Amino acid sequence: DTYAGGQVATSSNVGFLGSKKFLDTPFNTISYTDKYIEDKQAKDITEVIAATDPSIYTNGASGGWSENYYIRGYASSTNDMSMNGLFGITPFYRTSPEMFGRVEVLKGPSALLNGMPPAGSVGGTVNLVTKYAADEPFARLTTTYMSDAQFGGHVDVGRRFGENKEFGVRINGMYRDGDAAVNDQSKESRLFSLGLDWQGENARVFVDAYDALDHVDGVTRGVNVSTAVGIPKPPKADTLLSPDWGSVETKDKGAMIRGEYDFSDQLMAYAAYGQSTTEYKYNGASAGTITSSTGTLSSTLGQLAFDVDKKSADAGFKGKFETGSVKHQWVANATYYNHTQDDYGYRIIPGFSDPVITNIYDPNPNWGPKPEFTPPFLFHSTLSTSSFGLADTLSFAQDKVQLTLGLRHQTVKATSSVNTLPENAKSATTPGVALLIKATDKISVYANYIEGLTKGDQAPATASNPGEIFPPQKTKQQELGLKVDLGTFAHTLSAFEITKPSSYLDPSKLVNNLPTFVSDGEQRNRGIEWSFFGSPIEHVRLMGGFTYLDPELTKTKSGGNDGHTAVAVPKNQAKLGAEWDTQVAQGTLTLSGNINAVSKQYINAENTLSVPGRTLLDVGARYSTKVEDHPVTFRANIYNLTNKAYWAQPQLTNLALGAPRTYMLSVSYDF
Amino acid sequence: DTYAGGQVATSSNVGFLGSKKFLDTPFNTISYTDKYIEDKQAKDITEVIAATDPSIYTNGASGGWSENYYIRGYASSTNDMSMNGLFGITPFYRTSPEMFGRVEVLKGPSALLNGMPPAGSVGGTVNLVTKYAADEPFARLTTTYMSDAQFGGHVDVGRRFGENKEFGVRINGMYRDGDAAVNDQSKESRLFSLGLDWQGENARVFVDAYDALDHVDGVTRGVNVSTAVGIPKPPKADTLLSPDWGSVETKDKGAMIRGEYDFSDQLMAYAAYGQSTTEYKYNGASAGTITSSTGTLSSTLGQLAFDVDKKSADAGFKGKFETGSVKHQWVANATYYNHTQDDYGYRIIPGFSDPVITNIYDPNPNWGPKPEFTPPFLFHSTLSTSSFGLADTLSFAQDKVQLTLGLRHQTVKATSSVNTLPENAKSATTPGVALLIKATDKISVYANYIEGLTKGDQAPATASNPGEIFPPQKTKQQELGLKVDLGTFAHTLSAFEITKPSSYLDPSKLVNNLPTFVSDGEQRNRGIEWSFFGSPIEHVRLMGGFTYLDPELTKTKSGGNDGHTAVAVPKNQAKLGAEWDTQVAQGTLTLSGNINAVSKQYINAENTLSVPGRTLLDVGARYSTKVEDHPVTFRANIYNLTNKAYWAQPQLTNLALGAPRTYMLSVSYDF
Amino acid sequence: DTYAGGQVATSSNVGFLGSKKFLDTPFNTISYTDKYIEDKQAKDITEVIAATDPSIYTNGASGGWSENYYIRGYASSTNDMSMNGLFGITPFYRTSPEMFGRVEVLKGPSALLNGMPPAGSVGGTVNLVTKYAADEPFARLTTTYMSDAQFGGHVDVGRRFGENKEFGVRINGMYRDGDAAVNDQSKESRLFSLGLDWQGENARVFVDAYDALDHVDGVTRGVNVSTAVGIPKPPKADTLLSPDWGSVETKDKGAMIRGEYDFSDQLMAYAAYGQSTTEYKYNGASAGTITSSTGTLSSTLGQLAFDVDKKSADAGFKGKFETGSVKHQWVANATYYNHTQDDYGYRIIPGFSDPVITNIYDPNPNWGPKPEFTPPFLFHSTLSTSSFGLADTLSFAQDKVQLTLGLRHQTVKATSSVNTLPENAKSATTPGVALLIKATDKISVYANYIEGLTKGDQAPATASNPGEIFPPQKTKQQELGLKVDLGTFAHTLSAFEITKPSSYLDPSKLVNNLPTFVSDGEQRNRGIEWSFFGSPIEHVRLMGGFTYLDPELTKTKSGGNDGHTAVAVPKNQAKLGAEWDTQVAQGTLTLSGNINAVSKQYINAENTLSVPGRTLLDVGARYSTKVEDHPVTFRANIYNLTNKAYWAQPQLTNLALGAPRTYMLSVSYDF
Repeated sequence: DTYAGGQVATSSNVGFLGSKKFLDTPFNTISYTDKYIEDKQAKDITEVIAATDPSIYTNGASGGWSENYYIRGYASSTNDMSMNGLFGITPFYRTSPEMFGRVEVLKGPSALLNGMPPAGSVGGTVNLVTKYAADEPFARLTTTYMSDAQFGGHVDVGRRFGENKEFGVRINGMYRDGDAAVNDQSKESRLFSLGLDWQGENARVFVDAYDALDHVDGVTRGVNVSTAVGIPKPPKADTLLSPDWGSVETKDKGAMIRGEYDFSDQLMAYAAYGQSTTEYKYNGASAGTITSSTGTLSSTLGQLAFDVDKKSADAGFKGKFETGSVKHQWVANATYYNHTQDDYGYRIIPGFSDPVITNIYDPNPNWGPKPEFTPPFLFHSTLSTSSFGLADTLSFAQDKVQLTLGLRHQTVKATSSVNTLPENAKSATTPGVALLIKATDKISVYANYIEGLTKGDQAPATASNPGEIFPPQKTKQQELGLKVDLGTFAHTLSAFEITKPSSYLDPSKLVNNLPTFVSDGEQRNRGIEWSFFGSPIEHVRLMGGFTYLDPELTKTKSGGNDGHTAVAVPKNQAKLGAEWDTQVAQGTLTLSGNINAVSKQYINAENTLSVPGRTLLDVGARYSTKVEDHPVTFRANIYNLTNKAYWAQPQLTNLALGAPRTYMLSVSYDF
Repeated sequence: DTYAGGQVATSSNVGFLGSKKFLDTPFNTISYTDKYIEDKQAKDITEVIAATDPSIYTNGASGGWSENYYIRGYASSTNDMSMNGLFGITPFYRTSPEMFGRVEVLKGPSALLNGMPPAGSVGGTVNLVTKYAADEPFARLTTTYMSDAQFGGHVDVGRRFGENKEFGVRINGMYRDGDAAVNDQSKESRLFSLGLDWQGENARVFVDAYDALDHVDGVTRGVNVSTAVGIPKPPKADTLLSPDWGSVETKDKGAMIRGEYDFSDQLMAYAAYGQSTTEYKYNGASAGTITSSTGTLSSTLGQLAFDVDKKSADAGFKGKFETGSVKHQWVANATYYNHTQDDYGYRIIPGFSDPVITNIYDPNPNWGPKPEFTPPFLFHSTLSTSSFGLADTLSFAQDKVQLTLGLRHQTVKATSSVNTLPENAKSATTPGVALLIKATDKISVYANYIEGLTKGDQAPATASNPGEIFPPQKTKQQELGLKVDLGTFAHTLSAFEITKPSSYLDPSKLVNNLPTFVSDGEQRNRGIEWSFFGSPIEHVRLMGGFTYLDPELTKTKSGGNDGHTAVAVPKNQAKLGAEWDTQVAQGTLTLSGNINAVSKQYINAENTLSVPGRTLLDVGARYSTKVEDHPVTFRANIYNLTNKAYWAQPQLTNLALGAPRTYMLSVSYDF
Repeated sequence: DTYAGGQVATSSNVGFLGSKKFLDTPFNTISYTDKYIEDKQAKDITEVIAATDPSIYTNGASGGWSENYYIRGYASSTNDMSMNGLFGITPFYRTSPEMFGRVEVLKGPSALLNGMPPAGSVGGTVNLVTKYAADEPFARLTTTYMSDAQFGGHVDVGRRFGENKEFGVRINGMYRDGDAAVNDQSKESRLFSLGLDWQGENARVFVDAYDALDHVDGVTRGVNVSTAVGIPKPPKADTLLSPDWGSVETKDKGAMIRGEYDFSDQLMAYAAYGQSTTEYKYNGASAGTITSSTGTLSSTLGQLAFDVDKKSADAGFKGKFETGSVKHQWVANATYYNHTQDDYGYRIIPGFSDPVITNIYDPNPNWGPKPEFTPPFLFHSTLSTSSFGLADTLSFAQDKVQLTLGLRHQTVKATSSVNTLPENAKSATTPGVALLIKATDKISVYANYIEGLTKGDQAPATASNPGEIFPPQKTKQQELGLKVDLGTFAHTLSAFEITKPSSYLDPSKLVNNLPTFVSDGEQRNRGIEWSFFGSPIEHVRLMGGFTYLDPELTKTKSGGNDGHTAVAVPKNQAKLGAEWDTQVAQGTLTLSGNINAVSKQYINAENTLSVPGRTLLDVGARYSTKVEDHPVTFRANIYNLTNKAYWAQPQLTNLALGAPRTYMLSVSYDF
């Protein structure tokens, strides 16, 4: 199932259409292997999916309170990742990748395929495929270092049981802690995971469970800027511009079960259920504001905690039949997601309401005393979603022409203990259509129309349409593409247009002489993408590509920012990762390099503040051998080799510094 | 005509004496190949000629408004380079070397050979030999990167035409743009060149034309220091100490034609004609001054633009005959150069006359707003030069003794539309003599006497001799040397004394109670040079040397600085470039290193300010292979790999920082 | 005598017990070869012994006025090294290792074996074994570079003479000079050494002499901190926090002779005599004090010079006898050491009495003018020590059980020309016992009890017991260990407890209503050490280990700091140095890496100030080949490759910055 090079897989999960090969998939998809994850020494999902993919963008900060990435120029929430196709299971804000065999990306919205995930983001879907036991007993220990002083280890063990190895047990354990590459920042991660499976004659069961901890001392919050003051030059890249005493901690625990039942070679049922809990806590700056061009920083302090309990389910049937010369491959499913949440916080900490005044260039800032962590209860909230979907792929000529049609009906309801307005469920129906034509055994041409959904907002009691809750809001994509598999090297070329609506109270629009809450806002992202992966020549691997994006705010409240460029994202990206192997003694030496080049980004929707493009370099070396026939692999990587200091836009604040030059070492041994 | 290693050629153009071999040339000469240029990833001529040559010195700044180098301890102006032996064609201030097959240096003055080039510099002559089409059709594409974010490409394509391939067309095109290695500095270069030739039975014609752009944003101008304040420690090497908004742009366009006609095997005529235009624009600091030992910098702003139209010609006869046992090879020529120029500028920019105050160590200097570029017309100027030269080389004893004798008459006139003083042409006659003895077929001993000319200065209205224009001023060299070609490795050892006059207003010589303008000043440069090139053992290349230079101010105004050491140049240099090849899979891996070690330099003629010596290291790797039988070469270079911060003296200001650690990558493919 | 890998030897000198093998030595011992020394490009003894040994700690500053290291958590003075077993010969404060064949370490105190060395330090003994002529004539030249601009060379030549090569001459000469890796620091070293030997039938003579110079401009003195102000973040690693004009120079000259006479195979005599002189001069800061969290530094200036003339001797007998099945090997000796010293200095320099005020973060501090060096004579002083010792090693059960017993009687007297208090000799008697069991041919278990001695302090005139001189003070060790020699790889596991007394004025213990001077203080170091060396698989070398140390202040003045952790030393260390060889062309390429990880250290005995742990990385490459059958080796090393900035505790002041990233190159050629 692995492509030449061993770092990319040949198939991925296409939502409820299930597993499909590269040349059969009328969507821009990529699937990274666990070998790739270990080769990058990836510490989070971003470090897997953003490194070579020009359609993914991260601000690249070290030690933030979550991962942050865009796909096709739109936010793709960490909340919205799937685990083996099921949403609401994965860690809330950051995921260390040790428990995954594959990390899959499907670019653009996918409501027909996947329904509406909990945060309603539309950029793309990240699907994490868990590890299960291979046939041969397996035990691998890996030790890790990351500068300045973060040490860790990871154990991965598998074995199968029973007369026909019908049972599997796969366990991963990981711990790392210590000072990171940013001053006064330390990063602690912990994971324990279990992947269990039973393979029956007609039936199969897969069970996954994990317990995770993510903790950052000296967490990065980022800083705000104004047009009056402007953006000063970035301090050196290892500067921490949030309180040294600030910290974030997230505990995630999840479990899921999937069953499959083969009625025949033409019909199968499946059911999946899962639950997870998240406990988040944050004590630190709510925002730092740069109040002078000389680097004065005024930081207000805040505290936040929330606890959320999630449950999710997805069940259905898949079948196939041939009528005349036409093959039908169909799927029908029903999905459910529910969460209950409690929020706690201080906007103003009692006794700590004065801002802390520092300077961003000070080598020795005084962040003052740490406020005790005691945020009071604010409100209880719930979210409930359900869907049911149907799709059919009609094919002829041995699958060389494939037309997919489907619909999904989606419902959503939200509640909050402090909302006084009506709370009602709302629904929408979302279609999709895709066409794929195989020009040759190597070339597929495809097109799709598909939507993304986002929970509707609620009009205030003051509106002409008072208290109206909008139905799920449709993001719309059209895409045309071309895929070429030359054998050991593969290309994808695609062009897309995606429109995403937004809602606001508009006093320019009266009904009954009252302001109307409208869904009249729009962002439109047009893009063209050329990407590639594999081995173009023997002993060489290349992954990367080029994108041009036009992310336009086409319609904004009062028209003030109409035609402006969306914030945060660059219009242009070029990424290339290369590896070259040489046989030396009794093993393989690999040298690697990465270049990541982006153009400028706007910091505000007025487009009066921006930060420039930047190009980052990475280099690495790997040595793979056997010691007494035991596989051993040594890895060394330097990220941000030039130690470029740059501003980029995180969530919730205007700017954060990009990660500094970072050294990583690992050694693995197979018992 | 390539020496072992492929990086140095075995002959060069010895002004109007034409092409001569290494062991037949009674001057210290070196010629670099286009292979060497590509191997260094040279971006300008300095990066070719300074890297390994201990008789050439550069201050080594990144993104200056021109190149800056000394030869034998005297300035050698960028204005004074020749193209295929003709002056006034090459780019005015910086030349990217993609259109040249050779870059040739002749060390020391050469007025007999070359006449007086436009800026009257005397250190040495740099001759750029253009590319013409080889017999086999040729196409090479190269992609380039230079840190942080400069990307570019270069196409080189040649083909010959006609039944006997008597016509050739060679085209180069190059573009690169983006952030350089210095903070807030970006470099843009563009070149399009055409090399055309026709080879007849008794005649030959060569045509060359190019269009070039050089543009730097965040141009480095340098800073001034005083004895009262002193020289502070250098900021980190990637600091820009000129306005971040400052920029320079030079557009150069040139064309030349050379024709030769063979009357017989004993007589030939030749003629060369060319023209060029330069359009220069600068908006930035005119100088920074360090006004405190805390690092306070006061930067006055200025603007300059000039447009210059140049024409140039060189025509003559060459012949040979024998008288008894003596062979004669003689040449007679006439040369002409004319330019017209318009200057525009502000010494004091309206609204920007106050200097911008920063600190050299600040990470966030405030350079203020960028002034609009509207410099008014100042004056029209012209420069005209002409010469008539004669030389004969007499050969005795089967060409083992070669005596060259010659003289040249040189005229020069300058005008300015705002000069009120008389304008008159002035002339001088400059002789030369050189003797070469071939001790063996491998060993040559040589001596020369030769001069360099510089336009005479004009006495100011305040002098006893007001408005007097001095004739062209004679720099005088005597040299003794030894050359040894061992086969695949060669040595040169030479010793020289060069005296250069200077003119000034002298209050110690009163005539009618007024100071007299005199041509009494002198600098005397004495030196010893040992250098070498080639392959001293299999799979190794080695090029470099050692120099000692004693650049003394022997006569100065009022005797105040008599016996002091000249500014800017080091007394000691040691340079070594090494390469080592080894077979790796199906290709050749080359590892390279360079060291460049110099001693201290004085910053003022009083010798009360100095900067220390520094040692710079470079490393590189190259991999040459084939992909489907197409030659491919990968190149990686790190210059200033330790990222040493150092001051050195540029033109017009006292100090500028040396270039920081800089990464360069390239990939070439032959079609 | 060399272990697998060539970097460690299989035996070492165990004080007067003489040469013993690894598995026969009931002490934790290691001996490094001259090959290891050249492989590290070690510039001093610290760079040999601390790199991989987790029981040795250095603060790691560049260009201090001496080396500074701890063994088993106690100071081990540079003054206390032996040369071929003799104390008082080696350079006083820093030793460049070019003249040594072996650098041996014995961990923990060793008074029975070694007596009391001149500074009375107890952490361990470093024994430097000089080079003598091998049988085959030898001549090696090595050139060196160290960043930024330090160049040097080293010649090593040997030849033997006489019909049976019974005479040997071995000469080393080394010079290096230039700018080092710290800002405004330059390092000059010089050495000339001679090793002569005569091998007779029943007698042998060895003579050694050397003349050395160590000079640092921009010497690092370190800085003081208070609890009121605290420890600010370290400036960048290449910062010099002492005067740029400050300098230190030490000249050391030494010579020794050793003679042996074999009366029979059961009895031998030996005698060793030596002398040395040291001339020390220091002009610079006496201390800098950090007086604000903004980085304000107040430096007082001082001058010190001292001259010391040393003489030393060690003579005895060794023999063997048997009592039944028990073999006896015994030794008896007498030792002597005397020095005379003159001290000169200013505590307050006339004209320079005001402190110099700088800031630690200033890139351009103003250190003011350099005071002339004229320190006046202060006082004459002397130190005299003598001992007599006896030991027997009883070997039972075919040498599988080896019991060593002995005692030594030690005397010491000090004088000073400005002391008015009484001056009297004092004595002590010190036992030692060690047991070694060879469990197999590969495995040894051992235990020891042994002491270290330090000259007693003298009670001040203010005490109840004024002028009382305490006898030599007993440091006491118990140790248990395990050694395993697997063949080409070896392990040591040891545990120790060492108590060291200290003396102070106790205000709680009144005699005649006055405080009493007592020898009641104690530090107790408990530790566990796991270390290893050799070649665990072909083409790989690995050296390093892990230690846990508990250095507790068990008894302190007034009980104030009882139970606190001792200053300066970390509780945890992990070190690993690895090398990997592969054939490239006609030679061997070695890649090397080192990691050095330590935990936090306390800065004061109150344990209210500390500095964090740090982890340092080093890398290197070596290429060994032949050119025309002459051995040539190229070496490249980068130390502190991440350029980590850290504080650690030097001698006499609270803090000093660790050495920055440092580049080293060398090339050797064998004639």
